Amino acid sequence: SLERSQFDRLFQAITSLQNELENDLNKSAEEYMRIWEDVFRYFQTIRTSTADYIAYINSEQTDQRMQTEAFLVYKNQFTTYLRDFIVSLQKTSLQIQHSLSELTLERLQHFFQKLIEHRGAIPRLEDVSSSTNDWLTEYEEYWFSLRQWFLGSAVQQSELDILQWQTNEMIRRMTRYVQRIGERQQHFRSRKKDYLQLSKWFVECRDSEEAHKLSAVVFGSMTIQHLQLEEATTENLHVDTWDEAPTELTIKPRTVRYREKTKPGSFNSNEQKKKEQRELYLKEREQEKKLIEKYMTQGKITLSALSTVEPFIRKVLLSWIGKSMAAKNRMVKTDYGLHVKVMLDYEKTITLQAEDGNLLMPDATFLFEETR
Amino acid sequence: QTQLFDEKAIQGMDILFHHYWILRAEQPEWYQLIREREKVLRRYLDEKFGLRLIVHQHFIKLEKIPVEPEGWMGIQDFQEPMDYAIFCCALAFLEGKAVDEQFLLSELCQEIQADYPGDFPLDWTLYTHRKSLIRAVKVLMEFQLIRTIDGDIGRFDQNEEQEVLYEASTYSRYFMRTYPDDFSSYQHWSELLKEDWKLNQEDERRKRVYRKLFFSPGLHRLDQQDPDFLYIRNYRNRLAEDIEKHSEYKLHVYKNTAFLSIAEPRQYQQVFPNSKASTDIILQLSKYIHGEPERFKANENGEILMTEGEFEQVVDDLRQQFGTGWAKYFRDMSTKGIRTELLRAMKDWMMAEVDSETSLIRIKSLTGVMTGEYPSDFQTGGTE
Amino acid sequence: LTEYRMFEYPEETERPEWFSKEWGEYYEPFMNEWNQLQSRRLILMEYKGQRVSPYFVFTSLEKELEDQKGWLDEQDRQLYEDIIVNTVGVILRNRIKR
Repeated sequence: SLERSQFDRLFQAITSLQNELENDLNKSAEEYMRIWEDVFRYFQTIRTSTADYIAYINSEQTDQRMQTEAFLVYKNQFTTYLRDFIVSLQKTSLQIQHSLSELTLERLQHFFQKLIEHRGAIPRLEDVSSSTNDWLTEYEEYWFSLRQWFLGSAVQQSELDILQWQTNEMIRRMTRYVQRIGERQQHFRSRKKDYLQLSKWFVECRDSEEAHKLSAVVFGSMTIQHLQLEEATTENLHVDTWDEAPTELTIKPRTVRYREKTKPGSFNSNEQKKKEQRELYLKEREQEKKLIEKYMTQGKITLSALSTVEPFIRKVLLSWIGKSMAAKNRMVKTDYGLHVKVMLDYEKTITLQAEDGNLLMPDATFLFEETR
Repeated sequence: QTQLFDEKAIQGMDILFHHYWILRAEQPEWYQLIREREKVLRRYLDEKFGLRLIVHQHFIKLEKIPVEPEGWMGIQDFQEPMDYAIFCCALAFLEGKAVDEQFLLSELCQEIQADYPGDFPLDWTLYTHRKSLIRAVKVLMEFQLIRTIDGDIGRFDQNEEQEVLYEASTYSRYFMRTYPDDFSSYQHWSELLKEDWKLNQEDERRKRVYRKLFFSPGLHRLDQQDPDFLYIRNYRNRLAEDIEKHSEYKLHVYKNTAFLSIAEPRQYQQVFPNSKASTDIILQLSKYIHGEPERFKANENGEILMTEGEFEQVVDDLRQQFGTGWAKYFRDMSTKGIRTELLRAMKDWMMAEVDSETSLIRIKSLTGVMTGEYPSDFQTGGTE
Repeated sequence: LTEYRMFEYPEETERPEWFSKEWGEYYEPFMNEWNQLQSRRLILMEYKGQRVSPYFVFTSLEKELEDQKGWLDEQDRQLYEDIIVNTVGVILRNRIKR
């Protein structure tokens, strides 16, 4: 039977340690040694408690004890463990974790040195050849062990967290086993006569097809099947499938003579395609750029001046006019690298002529900036 | 705040159909997905199909009772009736074992031998009987009805002295559905169907049509006045709209057949065409039938009638033309063996029937939906 | 109780053959009375494979309910719920803080 004050004692010890560390080493060495002694006596107590309790939880004794009433005994012992031990852990772990977050090695090494002073004060007759630095390292490793136990580390889950998670897993396991006891006790309304009747039926089957039919009727179809098709091609209710246009598939011949693959396949590395596409696309871009350049007059285009225009240029100009009004600065951008500014005068009956149609619109002017 | 049939519900419906049941302990994602929409799924299945969806703590199961049982439906790992008999006897044995109780393979073999109801005793000294038992145990283990404490059953094939320690899992209780009366009062499986449809007198026709569509690869017109097909003809448009709304499938209708196609089949589904070589010859036969409409003029019911000799001649013609590209399995086998294998395959897909009396072959209109050929470059390669 | 699949069936005793040795009017009413009263009712219930009388099932359920009700006292239910809820609360605290 554990003591519900375990973590209370450890918390009081750490509380006194905090109190003194706030006073910043302005007190005797004996006080520090006593504080450390209380802290780590209680911490080792708790460490033994958690080792034993986790052994109890994991116990294969429990694992075999599920199959009996003894599990009830295990359930009572486990609930006592939770009620005395883990409840205190939950009530006190948060404050402990906070305090340990505050107290790193930095907040402690002077207190370590005064602990070392008191250690030297003790007339230890033991094999004390370990240097004072060895005592410092022992205390530092002890405190780092405590910090890891509660706060854990960026690379490992703390001891507290692992303990708590294992406890939750065990709680689920035990409750589920009680559920299972209920299930074991209730349902027993055996069907044996049905199964033997069924075996009698099956043996009477002449061949596999009949037996499968019977299985489908009795147990129910184990699955379903369907045809794969990419589209609802037909719509005609009145035509038999034979007279309709079938769906054509490419059967892969099952000889390596043509093709058969299991290991990773090859690709074509079609650089020539890409070269052709790039060259064609850039040639189109350059030719459109020239068609725009063809009408450039002293660095700008004024529609009224244009006599007859390519339809493509008309569409580009309309696109620019539309886009320009969207931007408040009336600036426009183009894929040719030309910034374009559009100014509009709207009192005019001016015709922009091309091979198709004569478009009457308000006059505009297009400046192109120096992209340099 | 109300539920709606959405992507999650469609996915759950497909998962329900394409598996016998979903286990929480092994399929937690699927179990969770199905349960969330379980209200909508129950509503839809009840209204349209009439199937009972069983949702339980440990599993979810859709009691897929077929309209007319078909060969492909049954447990496929089994190959003889004796396998089914041993499977049922093994279940009967598991009813005698408490949950998580452990029993040795020898006890199971002994109990199966004792109960086995045939006139001819079950004997373990044989090879075939032991193989049948191993297949039965493998199917049992597939449904997690029994767990394996380490051992090896495969050795039972060649070592009757083999031993194994098995554990009866909880699912054994729920495997088989419930039956209307004291089930023993029934005398033939056909009587079960007359019961399962005695509960669905309300709109029996709609549930009938939906079950036939979703379950079977196809739905064949019985005669000129088949009521199911008349129903489908009367409501083609709304049927198609509803099925598209509620699932991946898309309906097709012809003069002599109706079926659901699927455009993007997921991993767990079974579909035609597939990898098995016998399908290739099925597609080639379909094309060959398309190519001689006057010789293979389909009768009014959409069937094409051929005798075993005529079918074997057709298969010989196919082996001559496309045989160079067939799988080596068929290339090395005589005509009659190919006929038997191809006819089994076409039976599985309800493509054709073997007439019980005259041994006449009926190729159903469903075969003509798809046709296949080798790439022209290989065919010219076959000429070389 | 339908899961137990009850069913009743009257148990009857064969008319004693000596009833044939006609006795007269004064005794006929008693023979008729015996014919009427000899019939009695039984009830049988399938319970875990055995077919047992309601007394046995009542005793079995008494024992089970007495045992089963002891499995999970409410205080332990609350304790388990609290102990799990506490770790969930710590997770929520950490996520809010982050």
